[PDB]
Amino acid sequence: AALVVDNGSGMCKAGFAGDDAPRAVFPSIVGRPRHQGVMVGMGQKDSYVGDEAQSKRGILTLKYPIEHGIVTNWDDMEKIWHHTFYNELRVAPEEHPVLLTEAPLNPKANREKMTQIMFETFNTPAMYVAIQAVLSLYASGRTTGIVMDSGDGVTHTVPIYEGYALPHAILRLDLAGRDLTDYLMKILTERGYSFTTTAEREIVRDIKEKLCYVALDFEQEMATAASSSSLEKSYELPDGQVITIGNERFRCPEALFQPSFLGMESAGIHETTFNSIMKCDVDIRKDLYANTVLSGGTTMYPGIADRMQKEITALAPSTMKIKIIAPPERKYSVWIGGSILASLSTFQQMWISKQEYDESGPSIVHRKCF
Amino acid sequence: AALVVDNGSGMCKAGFAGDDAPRAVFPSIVGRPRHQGVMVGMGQKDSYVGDEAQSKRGILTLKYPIEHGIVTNWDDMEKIWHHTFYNELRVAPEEHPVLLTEAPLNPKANREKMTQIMFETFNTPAMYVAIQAVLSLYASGRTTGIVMDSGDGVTHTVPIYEGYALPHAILRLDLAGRDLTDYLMKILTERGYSFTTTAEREIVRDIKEKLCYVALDFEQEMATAASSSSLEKSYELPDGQVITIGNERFRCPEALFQPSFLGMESAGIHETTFNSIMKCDVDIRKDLYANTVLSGGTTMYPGIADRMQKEITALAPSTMKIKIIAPPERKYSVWIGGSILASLSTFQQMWISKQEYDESGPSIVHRKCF
Amino acid sequence: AALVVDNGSGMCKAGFAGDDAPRAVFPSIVGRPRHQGVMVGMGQKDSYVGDEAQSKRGILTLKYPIEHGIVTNWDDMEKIWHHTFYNELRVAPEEHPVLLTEAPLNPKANREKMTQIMFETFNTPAMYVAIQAVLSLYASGRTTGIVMDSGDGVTHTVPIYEGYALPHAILRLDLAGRDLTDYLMKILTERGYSFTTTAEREIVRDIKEKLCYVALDFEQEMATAASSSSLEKSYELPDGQVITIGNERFRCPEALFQPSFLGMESAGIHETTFNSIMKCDVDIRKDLYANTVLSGGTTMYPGIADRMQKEITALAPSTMKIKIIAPPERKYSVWIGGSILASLSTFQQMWISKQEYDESGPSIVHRKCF
Ligand SMILES: Nc1ncnc2c1ncn2[C@@H]1O[C@H](COP(=O)(O)OP(=O)(O)O)[C@@H](O)[C@H]1O
Ligand SMILES: Nc1ncnc2c1ncn2[C@@H]1O[C@H](COP(=O)(O)OP(=O)(O)O)[C@@H](O)[C@H]1O
Ligand SMILES: Nc1ncnc2c1ncn2[C@@H]1O[C@H](COP(=O)(O)OP(=O)(O)O)[C@@H](O)[C@H]1O
Ligand SMILES: [Mg+2]
Ligand SMILES: [Mg+2]
Ligand SMILES: [Mg+2]
Repeated sequence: AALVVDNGSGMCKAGFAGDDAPRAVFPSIVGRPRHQGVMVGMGQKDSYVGDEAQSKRGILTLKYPIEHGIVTNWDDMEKIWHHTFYNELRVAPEEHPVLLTEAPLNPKANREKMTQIMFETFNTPAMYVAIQAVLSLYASGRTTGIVMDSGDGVTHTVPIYEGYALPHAILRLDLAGRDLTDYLMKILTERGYSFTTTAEREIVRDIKEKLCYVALDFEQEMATAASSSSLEKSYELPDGQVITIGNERFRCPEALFQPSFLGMESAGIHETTFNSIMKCDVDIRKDLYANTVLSGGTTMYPGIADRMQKEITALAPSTMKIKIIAPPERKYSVWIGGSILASLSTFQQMWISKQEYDESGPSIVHRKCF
Repeated sequence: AALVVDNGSGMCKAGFAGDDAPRAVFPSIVGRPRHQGVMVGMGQKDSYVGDEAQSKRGILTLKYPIEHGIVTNWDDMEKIWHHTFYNELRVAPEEHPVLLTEAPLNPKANREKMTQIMFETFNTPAMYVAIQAVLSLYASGRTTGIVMDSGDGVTHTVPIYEGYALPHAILRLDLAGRDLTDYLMKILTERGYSFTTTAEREIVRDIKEKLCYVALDFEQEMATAASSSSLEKSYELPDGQVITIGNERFRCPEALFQPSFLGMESAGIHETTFNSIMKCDVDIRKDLYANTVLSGGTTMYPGIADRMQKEITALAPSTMKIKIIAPPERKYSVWIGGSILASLSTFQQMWISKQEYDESGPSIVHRKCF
Repeated sequence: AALVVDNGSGMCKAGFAGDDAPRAVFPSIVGRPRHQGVMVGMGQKDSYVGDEAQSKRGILTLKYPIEHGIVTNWDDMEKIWHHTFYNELRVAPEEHPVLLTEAPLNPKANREKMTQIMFETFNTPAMYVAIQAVLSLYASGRTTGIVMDSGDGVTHTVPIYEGYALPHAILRLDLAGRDLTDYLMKILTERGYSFTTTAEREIVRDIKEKLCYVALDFEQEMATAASSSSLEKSYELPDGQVITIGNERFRCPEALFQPSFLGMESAGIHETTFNSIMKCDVDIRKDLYANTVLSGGTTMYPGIADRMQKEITALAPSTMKIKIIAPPERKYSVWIGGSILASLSTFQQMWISKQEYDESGPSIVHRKCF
């Protein structure tokens, strides 16, 4: 059975090919103590990975080895891979092919290191690297459509028509969930709440995943929030302190549609999707309008699908049918599509075998993987 | 076998590692005659140490070589150590490693002279200095919790989470049992009882340990004592005179929670414990609330745990469970925890050996001891 | 004539616009007696503000109404502002516009209450809030540069290019002079010096301002202080006691560059300044490197400019010219810049008039003040 590992910037999703849900979902963090241990004979490890780092984050410095879809710490990256195979899946990597995921327009040296590490450190028989947006189309059971995959590090759009991708129309933004979390930390200081440590960043991320939503009309929602307390929500901190947030619930997700909130000059996610469609041929734009698929955890905000449909309709011609496909399990669409692709009989010859890597080096990934 | 010596400001506890109770427990006093001996041929010593000084205190001037956890008379301190090893334990200090205890935030010269005396005067093969609050956590079988150790000279709080101590959150108060004894002497004059000599201070300390208690509500308790004689208690002096005390039973321990009674500007023990928790990271405050451990002889007043739980509950958020752990043997928690640590197999490489002291001087203690 | 009041966490600097130096500089403290008055017929006030509290601190409990650039006790704030206008400047605030200063990324309710108090308690005709780091650039006669303002409560960096600020690149640290005062307060216990009261904290602050300095190489300075007594200095306490400090002279300011000394996870001021520059556009980083401006009393340590240049040079590319601008009067740069700004003819139209506050409430400050 093949292994499907969807390694995003924030979360690592792993499982077996043919399954409908990942078997192991844990944060993609590496935590190291920042204090001095004083109790002798207790099981103090040098570093903590994944869930154990999240539970002990009070005395740890949490680090993300993947930043904006690019691995910045390969030594920490190997720890997460080691934790995935041996502690989460509890399998031997040398007996199963592994399917990896990567964002488009990534540096070439990034995927070459995955090729070298996966073959020389884990000694796997086969490995394939696939584009995350392409895999999301597999999970939706479609061959035509434009997929907006927005995770923790990268927001990218890849339009596919009749199984053919348009590389020139692929757009990538460095605006994602982690930037929204940092923006939420910045705007929470307006109410006197100070979150500065890496552990406190995880707390704010939990607040964002529970109380944030996308407003259908941002300006109208601002007036409603400034006239009454109907939109106010309360959140309990781990130490028992209760915080209350008002317009910050929809201001943080608004940075997706108005990147100028973060000082970025790039266009919003709605315009990026629209611009990607217009970069394609005119004869295929109609099918892309009605097959807009959302993927990634950053697309799980309530009301994001309705807001995208309203915004894209204002940009697209009035005669066009705008249909936003937002499956309830779109957070795992990349993994689910990877499981489908790995189980296909026509995919078994697309694997990069050990014999190919031995006679071609890490550069083989550029010839066999799109 | 290792030796564990807990040198408090007022009381000295000694024993062997692996034992559950100290073998030698005696006051940490040195007494010298203040009169002229007129009997020839009967054995007047120049000084008396420990119990002999306590029994002969009528004709002696009792001196404490340790004040506020800091040794102020090193010549007198050597007498107590010499009495401990040769008269109480009846062992050779050059054949056993010695584990000593010290309060946090002490002067660095205090533990350097402790190192020099152990290696040059007693020729101990090995030596180590441990924090008293850290040892108290060993006795309770915990790796997470905040320990409020209050003895005769020092009241300090050391929060520990998952075996890691937070040095920036360590708070120290110079208010302890000796200050309460002096305060009781001052307020006993309100009833006409005059205690001024050093010997009479020991009598008042015995009164404090037998009749004093902590009131759950000080204001209500004061009203009850002012309306009836139910709280009045009688104590017999060594000469046969009988004294009776009323509200002084709970006013003396009240100085722990209201240091302004002594003219001190610091906060009470409940606020010091709460402030130490609040100095820690938010993710670990919940565990410290439910694992508050009391240590030292000062926390032996009846009802002190209920008062501490009540005070911290009013300060902490209502959603946190306040649990004060006050074991019945907490007067020896520091020693018992020292006995456990000294017997650990993983502790045998933490000793400061004779060779290390010879090649580094007394300054080695700052590198190997926390 | 407009009034310029620079309400920092530790000091209050006030004066008239158009002047080159503040007319009144006094500590921002409010002291209240903690003992009982026994002499009748003496003019004992309920509270003391500023220099009077500093001179009578022996029998007072000193309280700072500002903590980390945020007013925590508004009732004590009106006492200081009343003392500033009527006792120090000896002017009626209802006849002069008042220019106030605030740190960036402050709670929005902080500057709303300042607007409300000025208009309703002091009835100022005009009122304005300016960012402290922006004002420091006015004093240096520059329109481009990054200002590292470090006072008693807040350390923040604000990059400005051609008169345009980059709000997304503004970084703020809660590490400042008061934290260094507490750190020196803690590490002075290593030599046996015990300071606990609020009055004793002012003594420790005076020691820091007179004997502390920034070492060019901290590790090399550690070796020098451990091999000789050339770095030792003597300071006489108010009661005549003489204290001597060695490596504590440069260890206390080192916490600015190594915040881990206080258990804080944030980066040093040298890295914070570099990070703010890196958050800016690439085309403006070269100008910011050569126009780094220091401001505030916490940047008055001898050798801090050389250390900052050395650290930033190690971080910046070798082809960039690092120039740290540290004018000898940088302790009053915020006020001097406010004096320049309030005297500009083009600034007279951005005052928040009384008619604007009346028709818009305290929320007007969020629209007219950056
Ligand atoms: N219910 C939710 N609401 C808002 N944001 C979410 C939600 N669930 C997850 N996220 C965000 O999605 C990001 C990661 O999503 P995902 O794409 O599933 O993983 P990765 O990006 O690591 O591949 C996280 O940073 C998180 O902030
Ligand atoms: N039962 C008791 N009630 C109140 N106080 C006590 C009691 N027992 C001891 N103490 C006080 O505790 C102080 C010393 O306690 P302990 O911590 O055991 O020794 P040390 O502080 O010398 O290490 C003594 O000064 C004594 O006044
Ligand atoms: N010469 C000096 N050396 C070191 N620190 C100083 C010096 N002068 C002032 N400070 C520190 O600067 C802090 C206040 O500086 P300043 O910015 O002028 O006032 P505020 O921060 O209140 O606006 C004080 O806490 C003091 O410790
Ligand atoms: Mg993803
Ligand atoms: Mg003790
Ligand atoms: Mg200032």
